[PDB]
Amino acid sequence: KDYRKKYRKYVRSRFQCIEVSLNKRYTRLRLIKESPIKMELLFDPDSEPVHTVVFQGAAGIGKTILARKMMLDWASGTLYQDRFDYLFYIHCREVSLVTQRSLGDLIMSCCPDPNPPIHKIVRKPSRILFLMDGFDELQGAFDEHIGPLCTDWQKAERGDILLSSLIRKKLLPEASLLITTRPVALEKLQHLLDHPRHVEILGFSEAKRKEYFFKYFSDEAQARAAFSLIQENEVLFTMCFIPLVCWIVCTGLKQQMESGKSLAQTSKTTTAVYVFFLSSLLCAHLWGLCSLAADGIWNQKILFEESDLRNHGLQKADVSAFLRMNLFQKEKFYSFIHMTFQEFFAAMYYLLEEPSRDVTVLLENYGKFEKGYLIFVVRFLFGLVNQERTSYLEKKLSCKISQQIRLELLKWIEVKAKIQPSQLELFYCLYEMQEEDFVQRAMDYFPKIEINLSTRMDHMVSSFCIENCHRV
Ligand SMILES: Cc1ccc(C(F)(F)F)cc1Nc1nc(C(=O)NS(=O)(=O)N2CCCOCC2)co1
Ligand SMILES: Nc1ncnc2c1ncn2[C@@H]1O[C@H](COP(=O)(O)OP(=O)(O)O)[C@@H](O)[C@H]1O
Ligand SMILES: [Mg+2]
Repeated sequence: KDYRKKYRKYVRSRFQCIEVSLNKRYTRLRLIKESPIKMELLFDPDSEPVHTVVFQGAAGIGKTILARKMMLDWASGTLYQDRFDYLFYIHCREVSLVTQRSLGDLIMSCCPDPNPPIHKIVRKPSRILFLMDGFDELQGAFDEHIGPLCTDWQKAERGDILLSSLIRKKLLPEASLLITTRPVALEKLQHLLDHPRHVEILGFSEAKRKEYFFKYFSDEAQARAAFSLIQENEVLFTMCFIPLVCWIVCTGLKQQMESGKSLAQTSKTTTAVYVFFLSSLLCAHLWGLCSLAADGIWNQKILFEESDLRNHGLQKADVSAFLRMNLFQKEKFYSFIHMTFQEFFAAMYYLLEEPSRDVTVLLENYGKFEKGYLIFVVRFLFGLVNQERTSYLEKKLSCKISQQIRLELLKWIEVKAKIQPSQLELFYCLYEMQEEDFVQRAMDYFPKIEINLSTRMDHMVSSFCIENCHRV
């Protein structure tokens, strides 16, 4: 315990906030097993012991916020006090898959001091819980054929071999492991898991959506009026089960209240919501952000060093302006406030009017772990090429380029309609487009409707597309 106390102290300092006190704005999330699940009992059997737990969650659903909340509660003695002597937080986006490294090196880097008692930490592996946050955010490729597997926590291995050996339970077999990932990445992960317990993060319930708006707005009057807009807008109310969406919408309505204009948000698509957020912050640095984003996705870079920023014309003062308006975050290293914003600007890179800009090359890499699957680049590309879309940002886009891309997207649907993209995913893309002329032609390529629904947003998106089928 001599060093455990020093470590828990360091954990309560880093994970005190979400970077805003974590306990202040944290709002209970909904978890379901494989029924409601309780944190303390997460590693209890039914049977063999449960060493691996997998958290499936949508982008922005709150995987990282929940991992940080667990670090904090445990460090405070509220959670797993009797179970684990150590929790180590592994931020997958920082772990190179190429650099040779030892599990000891990895543990030591989670520690505050340079010379920790690593050999003591490892004496009781069953008392360790590894928290891998954002498996999908590993940069580069990653497949089940990796090998050979390592059984020595001191031996240095390529990052991919290291993580594979850890996930397969070859390294420290009886240590516990908690992985958070987006569902799409389970294609790769599933073949390594050993008797996993799968949990699903569902986000905010209707009552928790209200709670968030009230925790966000110090003034109750603002909270209740901001939430009234949501209640009135079927699409936003439904979409606000994603906590990230709650934060985007709340931050936007905040500006309107500072401007004094009567509150009103009429967004109908995710693209509309993300455009409503950026416009509220307002044009000179527009090209720079899209270049950086497109480069980051193509070359697998989430974290951007100052050399990359100056490389794309973003001077140090320009970056300080993004931090002020909460469009950038520093973590030396800079990154986008969320990966979805990096895909949004990457999509816009193909539509700006004066990395390759040939959309056909982009679509060839769709759904590949190596590039990050490109799920939201395509969704945002469908919504941005929408002719009906109008805004100060629409003028920066090229009508000619939008037309060429609109035509290629349609050829793309025709092939896929006759693996990823599923039919439901294409419904999300078509829902972003909205244009009935486009959607009606696209919907005719499908021989049959074949979908599986889980959420209200699934129902809404698929109802919109079914209604736009031809009727004899
Ligand atoms: C940020 C956001 C805004 C608005 C909406 C809403 F409008 F929809 F509410 C949803 C989200 N979040 C989100 N995350 C994923 C996500 O990560 N999906 S995925 O990659 O796992 N996938 C499912 C597995 C099969 O492949 C298809 C792709 C999809 O949507
Ligand atoms: N439980 C929560 N309470 C309050 N805000 C949340 C919560 N979960 C997510 N958020 C919001 O989402 C953002 C980060 O989401 P994140 O945890 O990174 O989701 P993911 O890791 O699944 O993308 C934060 O800025 C925060 O405002
Ligand atoms: Mg995350």
